[PDB]
Amino acid sequence: DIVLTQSPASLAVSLGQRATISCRASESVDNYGISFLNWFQQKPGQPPKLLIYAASNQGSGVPARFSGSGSGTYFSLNIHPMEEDDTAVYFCQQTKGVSWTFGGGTKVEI
Amino acid sequence: RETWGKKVDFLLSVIGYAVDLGNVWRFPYICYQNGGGAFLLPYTIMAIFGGIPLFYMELALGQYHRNGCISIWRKICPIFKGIGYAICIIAFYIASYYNTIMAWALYYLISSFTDQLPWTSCKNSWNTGNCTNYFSEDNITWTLHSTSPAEEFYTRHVLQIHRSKGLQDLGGISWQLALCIMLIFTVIYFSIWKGVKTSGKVVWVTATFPYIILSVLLVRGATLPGAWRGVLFYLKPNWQKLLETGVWIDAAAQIFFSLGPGFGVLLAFASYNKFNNNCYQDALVTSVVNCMTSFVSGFVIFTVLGYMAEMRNEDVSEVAKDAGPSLLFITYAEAIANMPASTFFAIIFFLMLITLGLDSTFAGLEGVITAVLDEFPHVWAKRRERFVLAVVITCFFGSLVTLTFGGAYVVKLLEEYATGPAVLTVALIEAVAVSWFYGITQFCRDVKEMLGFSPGWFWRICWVAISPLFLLFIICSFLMSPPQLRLFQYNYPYWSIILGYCIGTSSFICIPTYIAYRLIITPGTFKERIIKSITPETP
Amino acid sequence: QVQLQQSGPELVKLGASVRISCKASGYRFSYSWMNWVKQRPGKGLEWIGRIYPGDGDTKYSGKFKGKATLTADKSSSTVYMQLSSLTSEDSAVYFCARSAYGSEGFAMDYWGQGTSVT
Ligand SMILES: *[C@@H]1O[C@H](CO)[C@@H](O[C@@H]2O[C@H](CO)[C@@H](O)[C@H](O)[C@H]2NC(C)=O)[C@H](O)[C@H]1NC(C)=O
Ligand SMILES: CC(C)CCC[C@@H](C)[C@H]1CC[C@H]2[C@@H]3CC=C4C[C@@H](O)CC[C@]4(C)[C@H]3CC[C@]12C
Ligand SMILES: NCCc1c[nH]c2ccc(O)cc12
Ligand SMILES: NCCc1c[nH]c2ccc(O)cc12
Ligand SMILES: CCCCCCCCCC
Ligand SMILES: CCCCCCCCCC
Ligand SMILES: CCCCCCCCCC
Ligand SMILES: CCCCCCCCCC
Ligand SMILES: CCCCCCCCCC
Ligand SMILES: CCCCCCC
Ligand SMILES: CCCCCCC
Ligand SMILES: CCCCCCC
Ligand SMILES: CCCCCCC
Ligand SMILES: CCCCCCC
Ligand SMILES: CCCCCCC
Ligand SMILES: CCCCCCC
Ligand SMILES: CCCCCCC
Ligand SMILES: CCCCCCC
Ligand SMILES: CCCCCCC
Ligand SMILES: CCCCCCC
Ligand SMILES: CCCCCCC
Ligand SMILES: CCCCCCC
Ligand SMILES: CCCCC
Ligand SMILES: [Cl-]
Ligand code: NA
Ligand code: NA
Repeated sequence: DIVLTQSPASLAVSLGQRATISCRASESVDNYGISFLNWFQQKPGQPPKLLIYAASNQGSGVPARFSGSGSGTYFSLNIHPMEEDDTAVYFCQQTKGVSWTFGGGTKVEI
Repeated sequence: RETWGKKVDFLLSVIGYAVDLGNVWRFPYICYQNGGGAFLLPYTIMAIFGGIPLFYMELALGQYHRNGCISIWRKICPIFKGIGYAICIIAFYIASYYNTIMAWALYYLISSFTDQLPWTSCKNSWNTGNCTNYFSEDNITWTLHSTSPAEEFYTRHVLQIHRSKGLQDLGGISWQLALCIMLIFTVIYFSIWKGVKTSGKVVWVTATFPYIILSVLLVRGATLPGAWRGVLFYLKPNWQKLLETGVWIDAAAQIFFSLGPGFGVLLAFASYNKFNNNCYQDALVTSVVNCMTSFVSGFVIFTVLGYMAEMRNEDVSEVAKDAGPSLLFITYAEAIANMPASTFFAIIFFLMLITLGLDSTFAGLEGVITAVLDEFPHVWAKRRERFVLAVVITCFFGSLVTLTFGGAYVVKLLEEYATGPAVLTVALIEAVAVSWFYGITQFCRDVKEMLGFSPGWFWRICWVAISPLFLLFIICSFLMSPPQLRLFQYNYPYWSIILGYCIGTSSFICIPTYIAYRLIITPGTFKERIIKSITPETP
Repeated sequence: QVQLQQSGPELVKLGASVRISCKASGYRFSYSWMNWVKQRPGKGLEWIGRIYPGDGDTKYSGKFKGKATLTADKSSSTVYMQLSSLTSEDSAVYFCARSAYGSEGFAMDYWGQGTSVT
């Protein structure tokens, strides 16, 4: 069981700026060169939608503004530039071979 | 000098040396690509022409002079003393990839300790991409980019070759394979720790398990649906392709690198034999045993191939296109995962591979150690274990580059180039030395005074006419034919051929350098130096 | 194209049992994990467990080890979840997320509309 602590708990930045969402895992999620950590996004009244997989590559219908980076036990989620349509809850789920648990969730406002 | 002890010790050691890991996947594959049932005739011809006489001559040289690979030339031909260093370099280059393949097999055995084999389904973190190729399925889902979960377990979990772009990009080192290599090297060090007695004691059990294991594998594969197809496709006489020389070259190289003459192992093994031994019978028995073991290995491999082809409804000669060590760890892994008793049979097969590798590793390392110690007697009092540890550390540092993620490229490079013209020209120089420089008449007289009877005219004319010409034919065939190596979805670049030629020449370059050093270090005119370079020194 | 059709919502009862289905279609049903998550009203997601329809291997993370039963059906491409000991804590929305391959880090890209167990 690998726990994930997302920081901060709540984020509120103006439009056009850069939003940084951190996700510090307890153990390493890299064993075969690829990172086993995904990022999701859900809105009130909508199922979650995958944004970036392996913390490096972007999804199918995800814009280029959701840039992900990081490796090892520290990852980041960069949303720049963001608009009034990116105000949702962003999770951080790891897919290590021991347990797949979610993060805490950061409610980005404004 | 130390004595082998029991008669079974030397025989088992030579059997474990001759029976190596190469004769379980390479021999049946090259027999399939070359005729099939019609491949046995040229195989035995090349054997009786250039592998049996070389084996007999090497065993006689080791038993008579009672020296390694650097002191025998001091007694027959001082100008050819660099063969010892050439043998050391060749054995190091071989031991690198041999020990890394041993580590691969040990990691496979360790991962095969669960109830369900990890290379069975496509639900793991390493079984990621194409997985349409399965077993026991009526739906025919064929894809040109498809693969099997066993190949994904081999290339992405064991080797982790997906983290490299080829020979030009070698990054990272797998710690699991590193620990496996460390454990295997400790086992090797503890197997040749004291001397040859403990080596024989370990070979007594290490060279016996593979035979009963192959018996079990044969009695299992024979009772499989469709093994008869593989049997008749392995024993299919195809004389139409026997018209070219490629089949002859393949058979000759196979019997050469299977019996293994001119590698510096038989000399040290016979160095501990008694003067009243019978090396001819030992050589013949071990050669026939190695040939029969190769035959049974090909038999079980082709029964597995036929069973998988029947259960897959696919023609033969396509399920095992890729050669090399991957052939086993893919095809036999799939076959074992398909069998009901998967864990037990997988453990048994991997233990067989481990023992077959360990036998040849012990043989080669003991030969090298004896060759080095026979040259410098002043480092034999309290330096045996220290030199063994130094050799093990050197082999570990040499295999560290192959223990990387994309290390399999270097492994194939070494297996294809170190097993090239270097050993061939070493054996050729040895043969021509014993024939002309030392004299075939003196060699026959030594064999007579050692055993009790001179060898027949067959071997006498062979050692001087066929074996040198046979080795020269192999050399001139391998020189003007650069190998086009290709691993999984990777073509070797042009500089890879240059690197292979360089690493194959660096081992042979010791002989001419030592020849020049000996010719300059002795005074006199030219012909005087030549004469002094052939006549052996006084005891 | 991949579409995971989930069932409708049910009514939770004290001590009863509910079976939530997930009709997946558009991909290799027997070659991809079928996970289940739990989203309580006002709180974050909670993983339940995964099931591989290829061989039927099921995994669980926490408390849902002995109360959740994942069953696969390759004939109709439908994954079920048998919940037991239904209490006031299980009143949430159970989604059906299809995990991607290993190269994608088992990405749960395709989800279901969710069955709000009220
Ligand atoms: C099945 O195998 C093929 C061939 O290896 C995969 O196709 C490729 O994807 C990789 C990574 O993006 C590229 O480097 C190759 O060039 C691609 N091949 C071709 C011919 O374009 C394919 O992705 C695999 N199927 C999976 C992973 O589901
Ligand atoms: C399954 C296939 C390979 C047949 C198995 C062949 C085995 C059973 C046969 C063939 C060669 C035989 C060996 C030949 C040489 C010797 C050395 C002798 O001092 C003791 C017996 C011993 C060790 C024999 C044991 C049995 C043996 C290994
Ligand atoms: N056919 C035996 C291969 C071989 C020859 N010399 C060797 C030295 C070390 C070793 O591991 C292996 C070898
Ligand atoms: N199978 C023999 C490989 C081979 C063919 N040509 C060669 C030339 C050089 C060498 O080191 C090796 C080779
Ligand atoms: C592969 C069979 C080899 C048989 C060799 C027999 C030699 C007998 C003495 C010439
Ligand atoms: C996957 C873990 C492999 C561990 C190999 C351990 C080899 C023996 C080390 C003492
Ligand atoms: C007593 C020392 C034993 C060392 C065995 C060889 C170890 C090789 C890997 C370091
Ligand atoms: C990519 C890491 C390669 C390591 C090679 C080590 C070679 C040591 C030679 C003494
Ligand atoms: C076509 C490949 C030729 C390789 C020649 C290498 C020469 C090495 C001399 C040390
Ligand atoms: C080529 C290896 C030479 C070893 C010499 C040890 C004294
Ligand atoms: C570029 C180096 C590849 C490995 C060479 C080993 C001798
Ligand atoms: C994980 C890398 C281990 C390297 C060991 C070198 C002896
Ligand atoms: C680590 C123990 C190795 C034993 C080898 C045989 C004596
Ligand atoms: C399927 C028949 C196998 C015979 C093997 C004889 C060694
Ligand atoms: C050399 C053995 C050939 C057997 C053919 C069986 C049909
Ligand atoms: C006693 C240790 C010797 C190590 C030699 C490495 C080349
Ligand atoms: C391959 C032999 C290496 C000997 C090193 C002695 C220090
Ligand atoms: C990075 C390449 C290292 C090669 C080492 C050869 C001994
Ligand atoms: C066709 C390449 C021949 C190379 C010979 C090197 C001795
Ligand atoms: C062009 C690459 C040459 C590598 C040489 C490694 C010894
Ligand atoms: C190739 C000639 C080498 C001579 C070395 C003398 C020390
Ligand atoms: C192989 C060339 C030897 C030259 C000797 C010159 C004295
Ligand atoms: C590619 C040439 C290497 C020489 C050591
Ligand atoms: Cl053979
Ligand atoms: Na052999
Ligand atoms: Na062996």
